[PDB]
Amino acid sequence: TVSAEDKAAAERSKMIDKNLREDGEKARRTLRLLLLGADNSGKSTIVKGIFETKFQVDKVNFHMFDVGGQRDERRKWIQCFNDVTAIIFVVDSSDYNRLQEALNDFKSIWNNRWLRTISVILFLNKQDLLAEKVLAGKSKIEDYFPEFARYTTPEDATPEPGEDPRVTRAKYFIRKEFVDISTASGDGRHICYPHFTCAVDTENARRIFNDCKDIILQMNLREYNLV
Amino acid sequence: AQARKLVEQLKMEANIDRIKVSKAAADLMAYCEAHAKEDPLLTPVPASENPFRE
Amino acid sequence: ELDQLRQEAEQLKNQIRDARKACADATLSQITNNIDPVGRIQMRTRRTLRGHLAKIYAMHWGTDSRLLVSASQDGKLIIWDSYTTNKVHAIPLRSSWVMTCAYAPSGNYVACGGLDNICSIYNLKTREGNVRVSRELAGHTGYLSCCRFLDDNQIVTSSGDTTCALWDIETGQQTTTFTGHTGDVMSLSLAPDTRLFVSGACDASAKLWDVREGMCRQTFTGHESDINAICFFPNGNAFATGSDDATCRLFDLRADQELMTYSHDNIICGITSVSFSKSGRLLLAGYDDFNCNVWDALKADRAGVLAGHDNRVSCLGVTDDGMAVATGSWDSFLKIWN
Amino acid sequence: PCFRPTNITLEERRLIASPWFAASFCVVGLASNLLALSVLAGARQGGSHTRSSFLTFLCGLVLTDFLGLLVTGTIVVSQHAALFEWHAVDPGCRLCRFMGVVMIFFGLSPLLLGAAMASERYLGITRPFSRSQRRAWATVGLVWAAALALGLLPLLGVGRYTVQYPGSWCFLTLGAESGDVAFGLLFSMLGGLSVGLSFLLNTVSVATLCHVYHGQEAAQQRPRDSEVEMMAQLLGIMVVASVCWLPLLVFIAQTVLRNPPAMSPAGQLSRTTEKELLIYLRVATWNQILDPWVYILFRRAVLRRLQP
Amino acid sequence: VQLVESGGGLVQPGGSRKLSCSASGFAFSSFGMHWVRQAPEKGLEWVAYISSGSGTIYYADTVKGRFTISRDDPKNTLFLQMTSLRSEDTAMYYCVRSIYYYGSSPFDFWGQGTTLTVSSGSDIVMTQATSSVPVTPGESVSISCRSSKSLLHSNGNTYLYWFLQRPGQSPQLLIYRMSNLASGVPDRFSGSGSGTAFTLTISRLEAEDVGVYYCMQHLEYPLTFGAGTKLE
Ligand SMILES: O=C(O)CCC/C=C\C[C@@H]1[C@@H](/C=C/[C@@H](O)COc2ccc(I)cc2)[C@H]2CC[C@@H]1O2
Ligand SMILES: CC(C)CCC[C@@H](C)[C@H]1CC[C@H]2[C@@H]3CC=C4C[C@@H](O)CC[C@]4(C)[C@H]3CC[C@]12C
Ligand SMILES: CC(C)CCC[C@@H](C)[C@H]1CC[C@H]2[C@@H]3CC=C4C[C@@H](O)CC[C@]4(C)[C@H]3CC[C@]12C
Ligand SMILES: CC(C)CCC[C@@H](C)[C@H]1CC[C@H]2[C@@H]3CC=C4C[C@@H](O)CC[C@]4(C)[C@H]3CC[C@]12C
Ligand SMILES: CC(C)CCC[C@@H](C)[C@H]1CC[C@H]2[C@@H]3CC=C4C[C@@H](O)CC[C@]4(C)[C@H]3CC[C@]12C
Repeated sequence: TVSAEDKAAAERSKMIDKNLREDGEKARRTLRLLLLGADNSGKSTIVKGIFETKFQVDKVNFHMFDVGGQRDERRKWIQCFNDVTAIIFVVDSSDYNRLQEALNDFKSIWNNRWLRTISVILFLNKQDLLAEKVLAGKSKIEDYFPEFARYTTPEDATPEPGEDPRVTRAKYFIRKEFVDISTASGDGRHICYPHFTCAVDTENARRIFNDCKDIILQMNLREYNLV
Repeated sequence: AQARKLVEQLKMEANIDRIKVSKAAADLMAYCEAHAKEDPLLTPVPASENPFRE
Repeated sequence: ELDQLRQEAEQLKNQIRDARKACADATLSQITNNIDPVGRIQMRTRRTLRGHLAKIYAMHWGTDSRLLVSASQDGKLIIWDSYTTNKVHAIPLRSSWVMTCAYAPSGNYVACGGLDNICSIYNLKTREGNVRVSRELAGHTGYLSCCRFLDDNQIVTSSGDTTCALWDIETGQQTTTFTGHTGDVMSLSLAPDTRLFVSGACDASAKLWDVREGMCRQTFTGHESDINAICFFPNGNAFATGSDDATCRLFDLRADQELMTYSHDNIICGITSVSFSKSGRLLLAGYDDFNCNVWDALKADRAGVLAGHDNRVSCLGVTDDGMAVATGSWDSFLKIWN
Repeated sequence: PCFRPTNITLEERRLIASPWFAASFCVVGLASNLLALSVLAGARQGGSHTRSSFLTFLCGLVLTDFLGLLVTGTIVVSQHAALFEWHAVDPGCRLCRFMGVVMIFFGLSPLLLGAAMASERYLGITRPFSRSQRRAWATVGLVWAAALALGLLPLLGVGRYTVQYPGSWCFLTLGAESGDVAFGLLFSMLGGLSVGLSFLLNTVSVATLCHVYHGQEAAQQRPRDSEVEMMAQLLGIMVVASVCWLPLLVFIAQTVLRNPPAMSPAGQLSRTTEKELLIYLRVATWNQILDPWVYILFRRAVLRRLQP
Repeated sequence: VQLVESGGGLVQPGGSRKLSCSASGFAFSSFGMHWVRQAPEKGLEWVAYISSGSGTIYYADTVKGRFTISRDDPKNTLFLQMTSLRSEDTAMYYCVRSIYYYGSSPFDFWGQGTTLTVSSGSDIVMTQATSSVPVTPGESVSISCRSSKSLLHSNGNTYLYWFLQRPGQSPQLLIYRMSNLASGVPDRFSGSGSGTAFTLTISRLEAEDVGVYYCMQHLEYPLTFGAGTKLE
């Protein structure tokens, strides 16, 4: 049998289990996102050591974690974020010189073994600066990306409401570069939703909400169909 | 430009005394043989002496 | 001059390598070939401890050999009752990201830490009967990977800023700072005498540091990838290191050169944690393959497989009496093998 | 009561009442369920059961179908091969009552399990912002318990189990008896509600998934792939359920409500009614054979694993 | 830490009364509560106990169906309702807080005591043979307590508690489990046992170290106290 002290300890353990399950149920509703990017990008000013921010849209709560200060190699601490819903990646699309570095970083973050099931959100940032630069014509993308010289915008794509041909061509070239880096591996359970955003955009968290919904739906369908 | 610290540390590390590998192996073997009798994992103890036995 | 310093460093390295080669009079395998190997060490999950709702990242065995800690990603540090599986305590951590968990030798305080860069020491024997942050040590510029209680008031911690720090709980100040590593430090074990400790870094190097002197004594290399865990031999004259190369290593302090290597050629996953038995005959270690192999320290031969988990294995430890080999996995379940 | 004579004839013995039907159906069902169990073994061993409730329900359904097919095929094949007889070795009609209960149980459990899976699918697609593996097993146990209780109801005085043509089985009697009418209507209504709920939930899921697919992807972020495969699966299920199960149930209802009463005052049914009941039961038997085929085997990954 | 009990007074026979007990300075909701009754002439006597969360409630065989124990965690209060009080109920009631877990110290703290005056089988029989052992400061003394049943469960833990009640003060815990010393008490006290007879040994006496020593068992309810030994 069990003495009185043992019974009291068992009761305390049961109470602790009840508290733990209540906390887990409370904390399971929210979704955890990992914010990643470079110094040039506008990481912080996207949604209106550790630096976590909480925001709610459509009665859904998001915790965005913005781990900073651990530059160079992300290994040995990215393993923690192997269950997050998405990696919100931010890259400054205006800077052509830093585009190759951003592509290399995205390659490193996309083929990582511990992140082989999470879908990033590209959030091509600083649209206005890129539009102004391409309109001016002082800087040519072909200097750093010769293929862009032979690139033409897809004929089946939907042009923006009033975007000029040159800005559209540049935007689509950047998006195609990133998407192609995305599709070189990870046949399933991997997506690279390439939203294109301006410096100020109220309808920004809405994109994260929609893409998280799509990711959840896709994983549910994968589970349903695989067996 | 901080390069002398590494050299000094390397010299200090190299200034230690090293015994032969055979002596270390013999010491390890002797310790293992001596402490084998005191290893419940190595020698399965009777279920009576196992607190986790259920 | 930079060239002169580089030449001096190269000469010192060459001299060290030559001395190590000369000292390699024999090999451990040849000497131990004359001993009788252990046959098919098998173990079973005697007690299963559950309750956690997220991945388990750390574990420490209490000095009493009956209570153990477990830190989760849900900001929960649970102190169990393995002998009965009762949950003695459940501390809700301030930050959900915790990467280490240490139990004080006297069973009075528990240390936790992760990406926060702050080591939180909670006191268990409070007069009010509750558990609260006794102290919060800060000063590390990177995530805290490993920490151990040197004493009831002195705590040694390792962070990702390539440096180790020995603090003072009473004063909450960095008593000593050890630097020199070129990569993040992810391993740290306290010697039986609590005077020297070996720490492994991402540069595939293990450095021995003196608590009092606070200066590097020996540097051991050989691993082709980062080192994730290190443990001392029960005797205290040798230690073992695990890396991502899927092969463990055993070095001797006095020899100053690599002694033994452990691999099977059928294992490709990296090692997460290693531990030593009471007698030091075993080399229990984990793998990303969802299992732990009972490596023979003195024979470098596999004995058995503790295949019980469903996900990665993070932590592994052996009680002081050598009667429990509790491990933890990302499935949120601990398991006590015996 | 219980046992009742019959006047089977050689022509119908070799044409409609031949044991070939039962033997072939049992063998095919056992083989299909064995393939399903083999696939489920690897699927569970994989450990990818985050939404493990669906997989638990599927395992329960497959196991239920396997055991039901095995038991009923054994009994029927033994009876047809003249290995025993009801009057000879079953003066204790309890054997017939056991057959009736194990028939109702295995004919009502699959429908409820399908309805539960349909609810799971609806919630996992139309509301993807919601949600242990223990609640799933609890629900499976509850469904099995409900089926068993409904099957046992006639024992404690609601329905009545009687031998049926051609003498190789016994099943809930159809007639004017008020208790028999109540039992027949209850069985028919439970079956109809289960199939209808599954139909409606699968229709909503298919509509939402098709809206997502045809919904402008702009750049076609990824090939629809899953979003169509699942659709196809869902559609098939509907048919493979309704066509297979709606007929028999409806027939039962009519027989227990069609005036004048189908069964004679002495308890003998018209030959046409018995033949129709046998044909409808035979066609409805294919739901259990096809459930593993339409839930696991037809899947592309399952087929690839089943390839040489 | 603080436990203040009130509500006592003069109650006629057959009446009803309520005793309140307020706890402060510690987590009341995580600590089980005990009501200890001390008669004007007799020693301590357990009355009722309520576990954490009110899940488990135990009452002494002496009072059955009359004494009700309740706890209000949000208010951090303990209520003892007595109905149909009789002459025997005349005694002093004390609140005791106990937390049950591995390495815990049950009955760590005791209340100040509230008086209450009324006008007009298969239980451990632990007995304290010693009745009066006068001593002198600077000497060593020994106190013995005997039990009718082996207070040693298969787990290997001896469930014994030695308490001291100095004059003009409420009882204070000295030793728990017969092996581990209480918190804050001097190291002079030493408890020993063999499973049937238990002994306290004091190497050096002091003016503060004087009062009545009680031995109690917690192996199984109801709790039974010893006769009590008074020093001099
Ligand atoms: O004399 C015959 O030729 C069989 C006449 C019908 C009697 C039983 C159906 C069984 C079939 C299998 C059945 C199980 O899969 C359970 O299937 C149910 C279907 C409908 C109901 I309502 C209840 C159960 C198959 C294997 C043995 C039998 O032939
Ligand atoms: C390929 C799968 C789907 C078919 C499984 C059922 C098949 C094998 C069954 C269904 C109908 C059956 C036939 C029904 C009636 C007769 C008449 C007589 O001559 C005996 C055999 C024979 C000819 C049966 C042979 C087996 C049969 C063809
Ligand atoms: C899980 C599968 C195999 C279904 C098993 C259902 C079991 C529980 C059913 C099948 C046959 C049933 C029995 C059929 C007939 C009788 C005789 C009656 O006087 C008492 C009840 C009793 C003894 C039933 C008890 C329940 C029973 C044993
Ligand atoms: C047909 C065009 C004009 C309308 C397209 C949008 C809506 C109305 C369509 C898209 C998918 C459709 C469903 C697809 C499949 C079926 C199954 C069939 O057995 C009944 C109708 C039902 C349930 C359809 C109902 C109508 C539906 C929801
Ligand atoms: C996809 C679903 C519908 C399954 C495939 C069709 C099934 C229902 C078909 C295939 C063979 C068919 C059987 C073939 C022959 C006969 C003999 C006839 O005198 C009565 C009906 C009966 C016994 C048929 C019943 C329906 C049946 C079993």
